[PDB]
Amino acid sequence: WAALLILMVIIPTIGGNTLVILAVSLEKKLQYATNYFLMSLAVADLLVGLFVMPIALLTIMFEAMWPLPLVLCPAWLFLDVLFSTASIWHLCAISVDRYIAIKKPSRATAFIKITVVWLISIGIAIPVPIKGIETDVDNPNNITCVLTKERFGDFMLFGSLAAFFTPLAIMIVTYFLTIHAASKVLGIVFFLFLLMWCPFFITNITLVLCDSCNQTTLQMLLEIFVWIGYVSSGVNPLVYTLFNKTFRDAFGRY
Ligand SMILES: CCN(CC)C(=O)[C@@H]1C=C2c3cccc4[nH]cc(c34)C[C@H]2N(C)C1
Ligand SMILES: *[C@@H]1O[C@H](CO)[C@@H](O)[C@H](O)[C@H]1NC(C)=O
Repeated sequence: WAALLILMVIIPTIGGNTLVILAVSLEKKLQYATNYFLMSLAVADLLVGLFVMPIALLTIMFEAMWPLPLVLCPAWLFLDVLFSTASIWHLCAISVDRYIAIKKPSRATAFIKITVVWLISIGIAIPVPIKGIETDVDNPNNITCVLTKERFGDFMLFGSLAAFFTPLAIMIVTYFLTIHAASKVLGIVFFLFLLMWCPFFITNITLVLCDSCNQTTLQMLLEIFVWIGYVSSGVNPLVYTLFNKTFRDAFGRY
């Protein structure tokens, strides 16, 4: 069925990230500090594909029924917010980097940047576990693990504003600023991949701010769009790494 095709699309997500990290770790001619930041995208996307996606596939297979203990329901959601957000902000840093380069003419700076990005992601993700889910029964086989509008109403709005629209505005500004000052074929196409997450957040804000909209109608659209988001997140690092020819030569070696 569709599950086989979905699994055949998940396998590349694990494959590409491990290929990228193997390319970085194996060779020494690609050891410049800017690749250390790409390592963060590689590991984040690898973790997403390894953990989040299979749970979603089983949630599709077993109809809205949790196949795991109750305690795991919040934690999974926490991870679903921790890694995905961590991806998006990373892209923003790349834009900033290019800006600095355009106005330019060490390892510590890269480590500081990575740490700051990850702390921002943790801060955004940490509201979820502390305020847990609410259910009428204690049996995991009778419940559905979905964030509700009533329990999380302000969190969804502010998390969508912080995680998506702020970095989006930052890059929209920095692109024009760079143009008012290799850089074109890459940035234009590598930032349009972000667009593939916009429909999820637009629909989420619509659900937050509409009191006369059919919730059931919007829920199916959200479920459809979330998978497109995962596809974009998984495909971005391979698309980036294939641009260089040294990476293409290295990949075939092992
Ligand atoms: C289809 C249902 N699911 C999965 C259970 C979601 O809607 C997830 C909810 C997310 C979410 C909500 C609210 C704020 C947010 N910031 C960052 C994310 C986020 C990530 C985002 N993940 C990717 C999908
Ligand atoms: C609730 O879980 C029990 C498990 O014993 C199952 O038999 C029952 O059909 C479930 N109720 C539903 C799915 O409405």
